[PDB]
Amino acid sequence: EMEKEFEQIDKSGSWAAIYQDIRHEASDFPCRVAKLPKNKNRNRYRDVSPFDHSRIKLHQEDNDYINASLIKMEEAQRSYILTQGPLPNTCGHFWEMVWEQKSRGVVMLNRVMEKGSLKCAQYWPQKEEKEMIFEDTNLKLTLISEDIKSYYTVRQLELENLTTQETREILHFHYTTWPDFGVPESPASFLNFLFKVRESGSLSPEHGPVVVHCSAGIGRSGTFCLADTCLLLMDKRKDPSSVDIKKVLLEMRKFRMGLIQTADQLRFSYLAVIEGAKFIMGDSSVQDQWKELSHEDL
Ligand code: VO4
Repeated sequence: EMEKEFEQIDKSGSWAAIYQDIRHEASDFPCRVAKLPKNKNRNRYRDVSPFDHSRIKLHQEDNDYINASLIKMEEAQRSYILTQGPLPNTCGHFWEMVWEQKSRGVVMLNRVMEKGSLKCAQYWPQKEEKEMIFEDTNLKLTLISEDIKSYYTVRQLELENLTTQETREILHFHYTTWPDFGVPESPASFLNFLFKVRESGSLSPEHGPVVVHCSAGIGRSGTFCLADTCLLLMDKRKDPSSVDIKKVLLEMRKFRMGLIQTADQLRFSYLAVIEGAKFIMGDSSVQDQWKELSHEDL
């Protein structure tokens, strides 16, 4: 079980060592395209790139590069696109990717400003009456409605392909209290947010892969994706003990480097999966406990 293992690691204080072992074992694949000179201004961080084999290619002839990876969890049968926070020059690419990949959901785990520094472009409209138009990729984006909670906000956006004039609803889930290189305030508030995304249909197989990002797209994004997949695996078999959290993380790291950035984030993942297992194993009421414990109201 995760619990037994969690307490063994906890009792000896081996999280840093456990986490370092994962770093050491992680896949190392080429990122030749991300490192091309022409793509320099398309990367937010020098040391965070998508592998060539799993990168999302934009469907344009000019330059198909974007810092984004497709994480295809074969056994869990769920896919995620993890990407960096868009730069001022890549917002059009970001939405082009959303359109071409047929995504319904965008999960954002960072704030535009964190620790006094700018971490992400303002890539979506904050006012209904001020829609955005990305001239390079011929897309229009409109804020349709906003539901503001205490530590997250849900937005309904309308994305229009100006070329074909067809439109789509995009759901934007914005977690506003998850510090960079940090952990959520609680398993409860994190799980409450995760289940809000799930309940929107954004994670369903009839849609393209959900887009998950923070600033770099590996730490908080990794943490979010890891928990979700572990709970999905457990759900499929109704067998908590069949899930090897570290193996899953390692499987995810075949598709994008550096997923989960700290030992504490790893520790949190265990917590979130362990708490979430109560819901998966038949205690439907625990979801309401999370909502309360999370204090989303206000
Ligand atoms: O902006 V993230 O450092 O949690 O990859």
